[PDB]
Amino acid sequence: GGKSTGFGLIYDSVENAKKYEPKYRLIRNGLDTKVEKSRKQMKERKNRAKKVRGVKKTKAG
Amino acid sequence: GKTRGMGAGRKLKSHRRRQRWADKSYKKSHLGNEWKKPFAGSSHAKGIVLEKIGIEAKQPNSAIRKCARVQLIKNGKKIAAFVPNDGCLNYIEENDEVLIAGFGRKGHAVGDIPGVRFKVVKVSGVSLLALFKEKKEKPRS
Amino acid sequence: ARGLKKHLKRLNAPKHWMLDKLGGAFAPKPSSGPHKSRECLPLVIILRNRLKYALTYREVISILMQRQVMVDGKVRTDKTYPAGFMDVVTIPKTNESFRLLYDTKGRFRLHSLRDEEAKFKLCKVRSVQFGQKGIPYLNTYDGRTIRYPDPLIKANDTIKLDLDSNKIVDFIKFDVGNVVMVTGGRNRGRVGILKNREKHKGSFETVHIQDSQGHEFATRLGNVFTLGKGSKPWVSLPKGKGIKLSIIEEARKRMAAQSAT
Amino acid sequence: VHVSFYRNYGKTFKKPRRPYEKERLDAELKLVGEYGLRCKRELWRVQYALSRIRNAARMLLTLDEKDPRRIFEGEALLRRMNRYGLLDESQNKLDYVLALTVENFLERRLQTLVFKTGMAKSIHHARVLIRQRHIRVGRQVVNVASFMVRVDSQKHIDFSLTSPFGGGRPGRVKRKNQKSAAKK
Amino acid sequence: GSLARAGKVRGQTPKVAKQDKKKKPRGRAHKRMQYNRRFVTRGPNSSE
RNA sequence: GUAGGAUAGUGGCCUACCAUGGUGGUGACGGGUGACGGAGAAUUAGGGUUCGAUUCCGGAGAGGGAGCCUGAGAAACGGCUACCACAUCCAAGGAAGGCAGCAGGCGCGCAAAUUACCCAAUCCUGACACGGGGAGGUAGUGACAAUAAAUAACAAUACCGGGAGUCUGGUAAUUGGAAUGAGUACAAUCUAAAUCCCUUAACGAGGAUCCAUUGGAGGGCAAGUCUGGUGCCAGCAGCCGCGGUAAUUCCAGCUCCAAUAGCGUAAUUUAAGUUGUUGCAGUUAAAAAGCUCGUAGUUGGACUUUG
Ligand SMILES: [K+]
Ligand SMILES: [K+]
Ligand SMILES: [K+]
Ligand SMILES: [K+]
Ligand SMILES: [K+]
Ligand SMILES: [K+]
Ligand SMILES: [K+]
Ligand SMILES: [K+]
Ligand SMILES: [Mg+2]
Ligand SMILES: [Mg+2]
Ligand SMILES: [Mg+2]
Ligand SMILES: [Mg+2]
Ligand SMILES: [Mg+2]
Ligand SMILES: [Mg+2]
Ligand SMILES: [Mg+2]
Ligand SMILES: [Mg+2]
Ligand SMILES: [Mg+2]
Ligand SMILES: [Mg+2]
Ligand SMILES: [Mg+2]
Ligand SMILES: [Mg+2]
Ligand SMILES: [Mg+2]
Ligand SMILES: [Mg+2]
Ligand SMILES: [Mg+2]
Ligand SMILES: [Mg+2]
Ligand SMILES: [Mg+2]
Ligand SMILES: [Mg+2]
Ligand SMILES: [Mg+2]
Ligand SMILES: [Mg+2]
Ligand SMILES: [Mg+2]
Ligand SMILES: [Mg+2]
Ligand SMILES: [Mg+2]
Ligand SMILES: [Mg+2]
Ligand SMILES: [Mg+2]
Ligand SMILES: [Mg+2]
Ligand SMILES: [Mg+2]
Ligand SMILES: [Mg+2]
Repeated sequence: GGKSTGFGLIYDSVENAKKYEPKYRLIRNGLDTKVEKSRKQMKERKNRAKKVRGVKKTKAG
Repeated sequence: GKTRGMGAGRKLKSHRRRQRWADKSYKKSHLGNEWKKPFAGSSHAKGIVLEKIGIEAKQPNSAIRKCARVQLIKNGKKIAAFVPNDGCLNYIEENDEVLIAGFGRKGHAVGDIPGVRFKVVKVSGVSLLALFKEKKEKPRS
Repeated sequence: ARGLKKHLKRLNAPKHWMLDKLGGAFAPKPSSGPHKSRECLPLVIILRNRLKYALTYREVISILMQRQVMVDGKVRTDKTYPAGFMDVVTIPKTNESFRLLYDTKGRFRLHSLRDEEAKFKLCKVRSVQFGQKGIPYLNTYDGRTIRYPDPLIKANDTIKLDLDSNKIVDFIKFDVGNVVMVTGGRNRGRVGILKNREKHKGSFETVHIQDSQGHEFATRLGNVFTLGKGSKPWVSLPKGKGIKLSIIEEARKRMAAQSAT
Repeated sequence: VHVSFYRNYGKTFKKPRRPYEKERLDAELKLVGEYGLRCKRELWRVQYALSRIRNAARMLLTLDEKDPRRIFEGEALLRRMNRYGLLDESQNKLDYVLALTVENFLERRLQTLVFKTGMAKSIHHARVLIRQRHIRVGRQVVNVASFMVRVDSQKHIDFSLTSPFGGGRPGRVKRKNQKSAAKK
Repeated sequence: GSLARAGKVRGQTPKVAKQDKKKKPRGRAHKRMQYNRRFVTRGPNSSE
């Protein structure tokens, strides 16, 4: 105890930060929101969607 | 005496190759007859207890060594497995699954027990040591 | 395999990259380019591992995709671009310009250059032959092809190339008495004077190089790169100047440094 | 492939070849009790480390004294021993390395130095103090009794700032007792 | 041979419960007393 | 060998014709392998012995063969075609199949984990700064293996020794105040998000039940000629042996010993100079062919320029 070490980044402006900073570090500072998603569900939708042709791909439940 | 020539490399190498077979330990491993053993090169083996038998102790001792004929599941060979400790034969029933192991002398008979080279480690998936010390009980009844 | 390998396992990467073995399962696979994959330094290593401008693989892409890095006077956006010996790397925003030169321990060093010196580079001539229509041309070991070269230029010579006019300004004939640097093998990064050339018909040619301190070492002709005519190189060298010190001598310097520093 | 598979690890001790040698048992127990070791493993690893150091010295001594490897690695080995206090500036020869013993290494332990510097009443008392976060080597708190102290660090051994014995607040036993007394 | 006598003696032996006593120290403490009882103060288990 | 054909190209690679060659005790050919090769691994005074399925490199395969399209690159199998072997669906007219990818299931066995989260790191790929990645990482299971390291410390009494006396040292579920993490938990930190660790408020030890185990106590080999039971029975015992009514060896209690968060039991190295090249033996212990010739093999006197 009694001492800690870390890494810091100072950006010239918030606009520059949103361009180069990774998304997860922007959510920590509150500069961006978190989109909740399931990777496994996305994969299953992808495989179901490629069995249909045309505009019906999106409507495939 | 020994061949000493600087150019006698082949003869020395070939001579040793032939003579290693005279060593019993070397020939036992390189013959390939180990795979014909009931364990077929395995440390342990499971089997089914065919019957509970007693074997007369070899002289000058006098006792009835409690053993059990076991048929190995993987190859169907029948062996005699000694049951150690006092009163552990009561924990073994016929047509029961028992884990077998060597007797400690690498396929050689041990002690005064004649022609026995295996011992029972588990019965019905439970070690005889646990049953002997009342740590566990057989899964039945 | 049924074709070309696109991955480089980290332990299989060149040792002079100095990549930590536990940093990951993969290393940057050098892209095809002027220099061989085993004798280059990908821009990702330079920007992230050497200069520390980028902290991650992703940040290197951002820097290059902004067109902020130039190699040999041209913007390069390929992360695994094979930058090699004598290449000039320029970063206009930082006003920095480096030349890739081997240090005395055989590893690429980013030697800072002045603005005036960053307008040219040295190339080793591979061969000279007639092309289509009987037009003579020469190709170098950095993938460059120059048409209508000076007739005096021959194989293994060094040519001074201007990155602006893209023309041969001057050349050095390969001969005993010139200052050369070793670009491969055990003696990589060492600078000395070419003292002898031993030719063996049908076999590799051996060249004996004597250091400024009298140390003599040999190597193959393919690992030699002439730097200047006589004893003065035409390019700026790092602090070591190609002088390889013994481990005992290096340890002696370290001990003295602690006493003073 | 897993990157963790490339992490190295090795063994730090070897068990005796003869397990029930009465003379060895007597000698080992004397060292264990003298230095308050946990078990024979702690003594065996020190012997293992000592064997490695002696083995390196023997190989160097077998080479010519003008061999560059003899000169370079020989100096490094001597420097390493000096930095831990095992050797003295007057013993700058590889032959004196072969004369090292287990007691020399056990005397450089943090447990031994804590006791022999007056900070602890007994060798066993020093063991408890170290593992209880009461000792520091310089600025860093050390809770390992096997920590091998260096000569440059021996004079910086002191109680930790957070410990009750080094300016910190009293432990929970005294604080609870003080609370009980106040309630009365 | 007859298998009816298996477990004879073990069943005949009268049961005697173990006597609970204060435990000995563990680890370093155990070696401390072992060191005092052999260097600081007939075999170890002689029937004196 | 010559001339062609085919191939990205060399070549009996293939065709026609011609010649009779090619390999072999310096082991060809054939057989065995519970044989992928190597970098390496274990053990090693030295030499050596054994192992190497597995994360790096090379090769090979995708149930068994064969054939082939596309393409710069495939004789591809998370591409196609056929046969064979298995097997799914069917409205019985057909149709669709390849986990030695990840997880998971069955079977086989002495023998081996979650049908989890994520592209944040490493890097790869596409039209692409942005998409995707069971490659890879993270966590779960995990006593394969490895590292550090608790389970008490101190003082005063009583008791017991050593250097009448008094200093030091050792015991007690005695009596005292101190120390502390296992645990628990605000918080912060950690992380892609969580979790663990590290840090830290509060809480958290007296039979400090916050209870250390696994094998032993005739010899080898550290430790009992203790007590009860059994009586050549039951059992022990790697080897030598113990047990037949007074058991140091069995079954128990007590005590003691070894290692100790580990320990016991069931291929291979060491020990083995019991495979001996270093370095063993052959009068009688196992071992000179009944005798001689003899090719290959192996081994062969001295002498040439010193001072
Ligand atoms: K031999
Ligand atoms: K290939
Ligand atoms: K061809
Ligand atoms: K031909
Ligand atoms: K293509
Ligand atoms: K990624
Ligand atoms: K990308
Ligand atoms: K010898
Ligand atoms: Mg002779
Ligand atoms: Mg592949
Ligand atoms: Mg050539
Ligand atoms: Mg032809
Ligand atoms: Mg023909
Ligand atoms: Mg092999
Ligand atoms: Mg095989
Ligand atoms: Mg392998
Ligand atoms: Mg196999
Ligand atoms: Mg595997
Ligand atoms: Mg591979
Ligand atoms: Mg294939
Ligand atoms: Mg299959
Ligand atoms: Mg195929
Ligand atoms: Mg598949
Ligand atoms: Mg595939
Ligand atoms: Mg397992
Ligand atoms: Mg406990
Ligand atoms: Mg903790
Ligand atoms: Mg007993
Ligand atoms: Mg004894
Ligand atoms: Mg008795
Ligand atoms: Mg015994
Ligand atoms: Mg033998
Ligand atoms: Mg002999
Ligand atoms: Mg005879
Ligand atoms: Mg005889
Ligand atoms: Mg001669």
